[PDB]
Parts: sequence; structure tokens; C-alpha cells
Amino acid sequence: LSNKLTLDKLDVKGKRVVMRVDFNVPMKNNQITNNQRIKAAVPSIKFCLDNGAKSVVLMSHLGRPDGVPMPDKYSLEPVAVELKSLLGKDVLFLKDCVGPEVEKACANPAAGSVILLENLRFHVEEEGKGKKAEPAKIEAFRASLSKLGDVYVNDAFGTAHRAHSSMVGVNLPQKAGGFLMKKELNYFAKALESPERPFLAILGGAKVADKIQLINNMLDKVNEMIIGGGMAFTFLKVLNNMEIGTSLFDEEGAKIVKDLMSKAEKNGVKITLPVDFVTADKFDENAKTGQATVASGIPAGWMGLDCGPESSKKYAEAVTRAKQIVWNGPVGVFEWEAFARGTKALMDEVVKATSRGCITIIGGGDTATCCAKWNTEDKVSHVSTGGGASLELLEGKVLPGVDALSNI
Ligand SMILES: Nc1ncnc2c1ncn2[C@@H]1O[C@H](COP(=O)(O)OP(=O)(O)O)[C@@H](O)[C@H]1O
Ligand SMILES: [Mg+2]
Repeated sequence: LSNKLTLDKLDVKGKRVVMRVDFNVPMKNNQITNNQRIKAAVPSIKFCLDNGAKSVVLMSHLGRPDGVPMPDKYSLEPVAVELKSLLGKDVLFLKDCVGPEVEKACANPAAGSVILLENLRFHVEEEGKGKKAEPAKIEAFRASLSKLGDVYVNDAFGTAHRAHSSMVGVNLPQKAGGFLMKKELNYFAKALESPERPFLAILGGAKVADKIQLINNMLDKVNEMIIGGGMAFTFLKVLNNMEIGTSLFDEEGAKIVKDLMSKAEKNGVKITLPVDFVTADKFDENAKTGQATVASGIPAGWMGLDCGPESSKKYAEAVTRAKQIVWNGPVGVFEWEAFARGTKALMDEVVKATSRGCITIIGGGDTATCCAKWNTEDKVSHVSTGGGASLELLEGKVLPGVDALSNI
């Protein structure tokens, strides 16, 4: 951010501040399971209020409602409640994020007002697609958001890889990076400058279509890569002709698997894929469970939701060799006890590695929740609010949310 406006240089006195945050927090049984991402924005929010901001209007997405209002499933209302406790101030929640009624709520607020808008992705104009997109409405959506403040702050590190309307399209004269954006970028700048080697990337989780497309460039930066979680099945189906049942599979990514493996070979990147699994008869906490290996395949109508013990051993071996690790994506559905062992075991190993001097970086809305669940947040080097955003920094890219900020 050396050439970007940041919040420490933004005059907020008497100003309405419209602020993009990443409040895309994990939810289970409808409750917030980790408030990490909300707590992480509090320093910027408090700074604005302590320095005389007239208001702070907070906007985020939650999940992927795909441009349709889904207040039953993906409302940010619970976040407003949580933010109250964390701030020490009350926060007014609006049931939309644009236009007439929201614009009036934000036009001239009482001094010190904190306002949280509803899920930006209830409108197809945020992402620009759903559910297909339309330029004049996209422009109009961005215009509306811009009226909600006099100055703009982006503290949404976790979303900074998304060139979405709220992230790159707000038109106000001063667009400043917040303190979380600064903290995260500064950490990664230093950690990625001259990594300790071997440098291992651990890629798991879900969102396989997105994550598989990051591997090509990551292969130029790391010395080893664990490909686990939901992403492994695309690789195993292609490379081993493994039956994968109903496990996550990315048709598009499947087409580049062999090219990625070629490139890993060319670059001397050792790829560790799982070799065994805990299977489920459906995507449910209380599914019937089984075991499978790559040789056995996964039966029809069953899905692999965790790696098995033989995979955990191979993952542990990669971790023991590492002097630096970036981990994004649990290696199983760790939210459900039946499918949590692989991720706990990997967590144990990553903690052990830190203790003997490994630089260990865990990132993501869900992967950071692994740290919270097993009480390891202060037992690794850094826990980032960014998952994909962090992987994009590892690739060596500028994040669109940062690029869109005002130059100094
Ligand atoms: N084999 C699997 N099949 C389906 N989902 C999985 C599997 N392994 C992990 N997951 C899920 O991936 C989800 C989070 O992945 P992701 O969003 O990519 O991570 P992060 O939010 O840290 O970037 C977790 O909710 C976990 O339940
Ligand atoms: Mg996630």
C-alpha cells in the first residue's frame, strides 16, 4: 500500500465513511461459528468513530446467494448483533444495501452512527452475474453505494481478490485502504519476499473451480504442494481413473490436471495427493460413513469428505520437510466430527512445525475457523482473514480491491 491512500492519512472528521468489509463469516446451525473477520475490522471502525466520523456504513457479502435476495438463508442481520458486542456501540441494520430507503437512512445520520447494510450479493450487480449481468444497472448499483458515504474505506482483505462492484466500483474522491488490509498485505509482503525453503502450499477446502485455477502460477513459487480436501477428487479421477462417486468434481479444472502435473514435474514441485478417504452416503453431519482408498475407489452415490490415515501420514511428511507453509482449505469437512480427523491431524503437525521454527501461515474464512476450533490461533505464525486473497498474493498478483484504491 506504499503508493495507496490508507486510513491513517484519511481525514474523516465530519465525514460519512462507507466501508467495504469482509463479514462473510462461517455459519453452522444458523449461528456465527467464528467472529474473526468481524473482530478484524474493529480497529478501522473504531478509528473512524474516534476521529470524528459522522457515520460508518459497513457493507459486505455473505455466502453466494447469486444475485437473488435470500434473507432467510444469507442475511447479515446476525453480524449486526455480533458487531455490537465487539464495538461497544450499537449498530443499525438495514434490510437492503441500495437505493431510496437505504439512501435516506445513510444521507444525514446522527453523529457517530454505525450502519450495516444487507448482503450485497442479493443484487446481481455486485458480482456482475448470477443466478447474467447488465451494464447500465451495474453502473446504477455502484452510484447508489457511492451516495452512502463521503469517503470510502476498503478493509475487506478476505474479498480483495474479487473485482466486484462494492470492491472496485465505488466512485468517491478518496478511496483508502483500511488497517486490516494494511496489516495483511504487510505481513504477506514480508513473508513472501524470500520464503524459507522448502516452501509448502497446502490447498484443500471447496470452491474447487476457483482454487484449481490458482495452481498454475503457484507452481512457480512453492517447492511442494498438498492438494487435498474437495480439490483432490478432480485430480484423482483424471490421473488415476479413480471412481469418486458424488465427491466434488470440477469439469473445467479436470481439463488442465495433466498440464499442472507436467508443470509441477518441470519445476521440481512435489505434489502430495491423498491416498485414502472417509466416505459419506450424503452431504450430512449424520451421514452413514465408510472408508475408501484410491485403488478401491469411492462407491456410486457416496462422497469422500475427509482423507484417511495413510493420507495424513503423507501430509505430515510434507510438513516435516517444510520451512515455510501457506495453508488454505481444510482437508476434510472439519465442521462435522465424522469428517474432522484429517484436518485436526494436519493442524497438530503444523503446530509442531511452528514450534521447531517453521513459518506457518493459515488463511481463510473456514480454515481460520480450524484454528479457533482447536485453539491454535497463537500456535502458528499468522492466521489470515484471507484464503483465496492470500493465494493470489502467493501467485504474485496485485489484488483488485487494493488496485482500485486512491494513489497518494
Ligand atoms: N472433501 C470435501 N468435500 C466437500 N467439502 C469439503 C471437503 N474438504 C473440505 N471441505 C469443505 O471446504 C470448506 C471451506 O473451504 P474454503 O472455503 O475453500 O476454505 P477457506 O474459507 O479457508 O478459503 C469447509 O467448509 C469444508 O467443510
Ligand atoms: Mg470459505
